[PDB]
Amino acid sequence: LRVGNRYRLGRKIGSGSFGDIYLGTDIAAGEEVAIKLECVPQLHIESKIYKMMQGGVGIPTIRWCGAEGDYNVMVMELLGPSLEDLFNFCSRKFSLKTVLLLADQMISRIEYIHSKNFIHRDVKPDNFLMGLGKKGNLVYIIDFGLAKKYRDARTHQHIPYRENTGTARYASINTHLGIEQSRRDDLESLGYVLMYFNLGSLPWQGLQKYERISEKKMSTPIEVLCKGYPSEFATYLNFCRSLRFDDKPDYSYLRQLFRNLFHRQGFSYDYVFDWNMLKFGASR
Repeated sequence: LRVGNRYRLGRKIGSGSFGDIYLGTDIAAGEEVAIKLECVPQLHIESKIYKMMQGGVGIPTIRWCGAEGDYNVMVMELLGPSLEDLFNFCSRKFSLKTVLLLADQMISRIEYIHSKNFIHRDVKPDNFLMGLGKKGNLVYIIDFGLAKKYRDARTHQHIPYRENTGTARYASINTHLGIEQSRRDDLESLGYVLMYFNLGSLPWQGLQKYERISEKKMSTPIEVLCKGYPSEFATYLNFCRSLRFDDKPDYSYLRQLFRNLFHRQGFSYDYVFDWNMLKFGASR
């Protein structure tokens, strides 16, 4: 069984936003790949977005795009485990060093996507994957199925402020209020992801239910949310919430917050994340 006469098809391994994902092998390489399938529609648009993103650091490479049988098909390099997977392996606790190391790269990925005229609109641990081999310390961003253009390609004219979607847990407050998303919202979602990494859980977890999530988010002060953690996180979230709809975020400032924190703590920029330090042994 071959997709596009080159990629042998395998077991189902996941889902994206709206298609199924299967393991595969480029037998002509020989490389392991991920293959997204879609019943004959959104895959082709996402694939155009992926192609626009090619070349950037931490953007997965598209090996092949096309259609076969009853399916639209996209073939991508298969990467490593998501940040959520790794979070679970590390007992749902990341050290501060690991969080800051992740923050640096994640802010960079979001900035690149913005530099290419798009907003991701679904920033969450499952859409960040680690690389393989010599790129094992590289954070990749995936899934452009909900992505949307925020400014005109030629003029750079920002879209107009408007009314009216991804995962509720990490959604920006503007999103809960039915506001059209922009750059600030990707960055805010990132803030929630980082605090999630610090805490093990967010205070609006385990409470229609989107209304309860929205009101819990709105009723939770940032200084309560970030109690017991370096002030940099509260500063980050406040900055993101303070951005105007069409403002260009100061990505460098946000990265420098976390970097200066990183150095004042004495951590070294090697790439030892917590998951490079797990102990193994016999069945316990």
